[PDB]
Amino acid sequence: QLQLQQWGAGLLKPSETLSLTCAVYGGSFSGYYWTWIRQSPGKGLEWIGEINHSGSTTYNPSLKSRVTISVDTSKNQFSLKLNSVTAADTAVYYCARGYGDTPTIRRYYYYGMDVWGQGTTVTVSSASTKGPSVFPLAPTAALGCLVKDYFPEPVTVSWNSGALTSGVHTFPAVLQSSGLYSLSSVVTVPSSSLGTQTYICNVNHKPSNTKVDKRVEP
Amino acid sequence: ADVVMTQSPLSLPVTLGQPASISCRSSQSLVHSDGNTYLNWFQQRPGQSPRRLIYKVSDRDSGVPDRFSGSGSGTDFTLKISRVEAEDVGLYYCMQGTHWPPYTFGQGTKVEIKRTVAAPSVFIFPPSDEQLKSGTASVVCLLNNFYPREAKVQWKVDNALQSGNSQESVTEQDSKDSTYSLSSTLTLSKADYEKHKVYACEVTHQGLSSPVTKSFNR
Repeated sequence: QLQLQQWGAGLLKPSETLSLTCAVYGGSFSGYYWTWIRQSPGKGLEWIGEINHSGSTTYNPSLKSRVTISVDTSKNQFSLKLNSVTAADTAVYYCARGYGDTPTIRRYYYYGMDVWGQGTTVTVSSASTKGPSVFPLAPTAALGCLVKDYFPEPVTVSWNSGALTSGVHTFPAVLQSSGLYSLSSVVTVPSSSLGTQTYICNVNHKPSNTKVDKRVEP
Repeated sequence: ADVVMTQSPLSLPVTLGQPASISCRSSQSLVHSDGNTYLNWFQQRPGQSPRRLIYKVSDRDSGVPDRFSGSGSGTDFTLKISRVEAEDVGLYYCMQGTHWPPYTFGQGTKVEIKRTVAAPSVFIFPPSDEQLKSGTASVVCLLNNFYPREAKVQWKVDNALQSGNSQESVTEQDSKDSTYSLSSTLTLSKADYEKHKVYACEVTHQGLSSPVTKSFNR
């Protein structure tokens, strides 16, 4: 079957230009529209634009003033450039195979958003790299760790170096108004385990070389 | 004028093995001048690209289980799952390929696993003494292992209801017990924290016949 592999930087600052590329394998480069689509929690799925083998583009009217889509037939690749980005452009971006590029193919062939790239997670933010401050949430009992004010994603959170996994909930990161992320991780344990067992949250943030082992106790 | 695609319901809890039905209406006829009706359905499993299940209303993509079927005409469309199985949890979208640009998607339907009502065990956590030095305070309210998803938290500080000073996060449905957990995070500018004494969050859920409250003071 046809396969699409995509790449490009996903961590951007406002006013930068998003630049993604998609390579095509396992099928002809002709016969159908090369397509870009994005997905964000807020707006769902949005068609950005398309291009054919011959270089003819069609864009989404709400984006057309900031979109360029191009094709390189000597490499079976196609590209997206989205200029002047803001936080509102934060999304997962996909390349895909569109409908047949003639009336006949469109009418009689199965093609039409049926093959997709793996996606590129794109975040737009003015923030510089910052490591988290880690605070304990002290106490069947519950306890955990507040992991505050970091950029970029992700942090990794474990408990007692991976030994503790049962009853653990690590919440998804929230973007704070400051432009930095925050999350919490919690565990429930038997109340009788407090006098016998020690709990430590291990929080790693590779970008800032942050490594914190925060004990959580009564 | 862009074609509006309206899916229903936004959330669909299904009992395992039971049928499931997703609606999609368009604001304009989807019948194309070439006589075809261009309506597709997608399944998206977490962290993966959308997968096309159905194209041109009722044509099933190859490799797709026959428990999936699409139907309808004109402006009214329906995806049906005869027997919902474990691997069918996730997001489903319709897409019209008749009027473009732009192609438009539905806002998505989240298929989740229905189980019996489970009340949240609630825990409240005070700001840490280590955090208060940074000139800000965070009070966390935890609602653990509850079903269904729909919950309500209200912050009380000196018995005053708060507004807009809190962010929520939810876990994905647990793989083993099918429950949720939720964090509520109270953000205070320290001065507002020491100014008041008694802290409490009040959780309202289906599983509780009456709002439960955890508390502390300092």
